[PDB]
Amino acid sequence: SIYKVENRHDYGTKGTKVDILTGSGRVPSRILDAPVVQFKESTFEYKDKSYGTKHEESKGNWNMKGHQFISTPAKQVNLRAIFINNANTAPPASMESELDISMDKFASDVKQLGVDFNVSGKPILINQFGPPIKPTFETSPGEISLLNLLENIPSNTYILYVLRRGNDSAVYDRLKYITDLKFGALNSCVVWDNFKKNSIQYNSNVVMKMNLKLLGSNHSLSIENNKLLIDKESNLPILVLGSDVTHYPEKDQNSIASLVGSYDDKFTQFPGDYMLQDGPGEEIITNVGSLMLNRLKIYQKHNNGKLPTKIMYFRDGVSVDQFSQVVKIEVKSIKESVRKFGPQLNGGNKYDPPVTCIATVKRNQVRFIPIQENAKNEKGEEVAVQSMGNVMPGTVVDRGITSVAHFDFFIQSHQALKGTGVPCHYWCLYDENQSTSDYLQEICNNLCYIFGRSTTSVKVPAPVYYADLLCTRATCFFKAGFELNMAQATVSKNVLLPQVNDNIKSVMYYI
RNA sequence: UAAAAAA
Repeated sequence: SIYKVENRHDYGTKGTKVDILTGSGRVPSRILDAPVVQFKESTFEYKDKSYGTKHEESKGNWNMKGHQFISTPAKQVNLRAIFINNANTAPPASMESELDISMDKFASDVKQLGVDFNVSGKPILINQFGPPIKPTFETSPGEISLLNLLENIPSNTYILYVLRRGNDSAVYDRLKYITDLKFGALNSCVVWDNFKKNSIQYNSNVVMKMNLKLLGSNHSLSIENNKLLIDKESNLPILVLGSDVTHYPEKDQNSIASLVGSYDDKFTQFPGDYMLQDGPGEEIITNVGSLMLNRLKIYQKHNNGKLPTKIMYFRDGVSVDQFSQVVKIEVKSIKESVRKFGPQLNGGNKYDPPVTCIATVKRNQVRFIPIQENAKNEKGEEVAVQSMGNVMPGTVVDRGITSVAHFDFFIQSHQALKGTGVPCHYWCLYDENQSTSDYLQEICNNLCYIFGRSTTSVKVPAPVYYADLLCTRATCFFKAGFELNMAQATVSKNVLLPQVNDNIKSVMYYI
């Protein structure tokens, strides 16, 4: 009666009813409505129409043309290009002016979205940048030059690394290791053969990430939709968390866990922390609660000294047979850690916020095949229930192929732009918040529409995607230092996986 | 490492 895996409360009821085909036969589905997507001065709400004019392909699939980001830097930001020549030849003689041209087109392209960059600083060429060579290691000459550049970097400066060659993880890992972890300097990478095309769409996507790193907001959900994630009794936004674990960043190495968290009622920013797990292939985040301290601190700064009164914990990267341990270990770790941290932050008062835990499995064998083009929606209209040859986003299935006793459901929240879409499999593993299937399914689906670097609803709620990306970035850090850490060996966690510079601990540097 | 999607 404490820390047991939740049993099913109910089934969902909302949305357009239509049967779909799966590998285990025909099954009833419901299609949930999209939330209202919010831009600076306009919204996008998908509204049902009949199949036949491709209206349906716009659900969960918009673009920024004619729109502006909700929140951008109030002051012009300096944008410094650093060309990382990760080849053994000099770049072509045309590159210098081609890069100037691309930087100028970039700045004017993204001004239209509300981001004002100054790109007058001449681009800087760095040769011979790479991992330390050849135990003893000599720092690459490029890293020496870049290290000197970073210590001298003017303030209010965003770095654009322009990579001569893509698909170079050793160079990319080290760039992030130096720039994120050592210096905490804001930066994005761009593959030159892409950037040089001067595409407004490419530039618009690139700056989505920059704007987030600059603490901006691109799109969000409407105020009406965000009420779903606000505790009515306290009028305080729910603290939404995402965690992931990744395994074997190098062979036989300890796993890496991450925990990201929201901090206001817009859910546009998810800073996070990572840590090295205790052993290899370790799926349970034993000390996840230790990562809660910064989630609470950041939340508190944005809510006038208040701690959250509800916590929503999305857990990714987990096997079905580990669910019991997720609750008995990780949920317990969250409640016990905040029991300790809360009083340190709220002036010494008891702190025991109710937790809901939801586990996601996004790679599974289930596929949903549409049977009809139209079905009757809740207004009585005949309306598209498939898009791009796939079931409508977000088709929910919580009957037939799901557990009766356990609290699970599928949602296919995204457009299948290619291939056959894969639905996300969700489990509510723990819930102290009296959550119904309709409430949880709406939240899960809604949270797919605020992944801040895409103009689409993604296949898994944004906290999960964010946590996955932070684990991947933490793996970059582990890998960039691993060769040296092996040569001079066990090695402590903080040496294998040092914590990122305090400058960016509250920044979505991983996006 | 533009981005979602798919593998």
